[PDB]
Amino acid sequence: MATGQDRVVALVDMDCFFVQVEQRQNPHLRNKPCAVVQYKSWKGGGIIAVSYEARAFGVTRSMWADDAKKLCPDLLLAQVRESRGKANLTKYREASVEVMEIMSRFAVIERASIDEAYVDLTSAVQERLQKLQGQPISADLLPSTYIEGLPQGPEETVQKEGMRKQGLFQWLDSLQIDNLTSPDLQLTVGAVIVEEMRAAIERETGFQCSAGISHNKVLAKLACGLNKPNRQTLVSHGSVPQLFSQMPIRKIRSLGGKLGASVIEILGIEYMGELTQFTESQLQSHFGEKNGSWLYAMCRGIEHDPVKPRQLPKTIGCSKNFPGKTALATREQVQWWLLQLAQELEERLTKDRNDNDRVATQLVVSIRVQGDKRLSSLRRCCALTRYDAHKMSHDAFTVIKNCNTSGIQTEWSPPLTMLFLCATKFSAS
DNA sequence: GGCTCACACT
DNA sequence: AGTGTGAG
Ligand SMILES: Nc1ccn([C@H]2C[C@H](O)[C@@H](COP(=O)(O)NP(=O)(O)OP(=O)(O)O)O2)c(=O)n1
Ligand SMILES: [Mg+2]
Ligand SMILES: [Mg+2]
Repeated sequence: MATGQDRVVALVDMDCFFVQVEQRQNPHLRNKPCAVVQYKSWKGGGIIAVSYEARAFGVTRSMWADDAKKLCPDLLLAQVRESRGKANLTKYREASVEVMEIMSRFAVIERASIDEAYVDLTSAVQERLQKLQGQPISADLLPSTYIEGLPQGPEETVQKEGMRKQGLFQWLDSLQIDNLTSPDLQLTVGAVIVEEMRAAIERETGFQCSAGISHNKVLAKLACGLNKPNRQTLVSHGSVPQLFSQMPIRKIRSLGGKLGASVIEILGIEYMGELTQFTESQLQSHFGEKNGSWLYAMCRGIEHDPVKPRQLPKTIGCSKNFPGKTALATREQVQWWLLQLAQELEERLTKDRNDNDRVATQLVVSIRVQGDKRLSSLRRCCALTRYDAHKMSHDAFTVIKNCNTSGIQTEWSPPLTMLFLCATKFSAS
């Protein structure tokens, strides 16, 4: 029986990342309840990131700033840059690149989002094990590490840091240093490397982050969120049974949506651990061959999804919603906004070509019409042969112009509630 | 609520 | 090629 203990995988995720970017730039924001917002004019702006100090007051990502102020009167705000009537996330993408570049020094990474990346530490661990061969691992090498499930059995325990240490001590005391093979030893050395990586990030960028270390991406991601912020968590294969016994299905990556809901509804269960009851065939019959096999393995802590060697996004896109009364109702209006989106896209693509030695070859245009529940009413694509904003916007209109319901042709019906331009199908240059 | 991304399915 | 789900 395979135990899925073949790899050491880590997930590193920045703490309150957009807030940290603004806090680094503006020292007045440091160590205070603050949030990052976009489009200040409406209800003070929509919050997209929240500092831990602000989270203590109950401020969340969903909220309008005016509403967040009601919970947290002293809340400080930082505004996302606005360009061409649109939120521009350039500052945060550049900050992301800073972090990713540092991580790449230690190992090959998969960029999972703007503020997180998976790391395959398997090779690095082998090397490190040989280098310090026969040498026991000190607790001092793991100053911010939690061992999930520990401490166990028999006032220091009254304080969080006291508990962390006791668990770490119990873990280390148990490790067999000899035996380079031991998965637990491999995860431990993995955590040592992650400590160093996290230290390099903070020293060179000033940003703090949390991390998870386990044998696969799903567990690594789950581990990461266990002790945020500014801490890392090691989830061993052995900790899985107890961990999953009370773990809501929706917590597992990819189960947070309809699929997760269907697992709960069809099987009549609540926790990830209860999945172990069912045969692989049973799971496949309900949720399909691929999903069924994945679930059967996952509830036992086993997953084989590889850490893909990809540091750069596959697509570059910008979009804007025009909700309610703001929906675009004229041909001229639609064309003007297409131009704004195309202009920002051109800037980003030009930088991309210079920085990354690649060119996009396909242009995708997506729109939403008023009254449509679907996020995208229509998607169409055309060739992208020139990095020219006017051509791109002109081409995008050509592709969608037939969508217009109205006879006048100076007026657009139904009104458009969303425009989206995306460059794809990159090739080396 | 808003701006982005990746990927499975057909 | 075009649609839908999931996420951060
Ligand atoms: N729905 C979302 C989720 C995240 N983001 C952005 C803002 C976040 O700061 C950044 C990182 O996402 P996130 O890791 O899930 N949360 P954040 O980093 O702010 O706080 P942590 O919980 O990770 O400490 O992406 C967004 O713009 N819209
Ligand atoms: Mg984060
Ligand atoms: Mg994140």
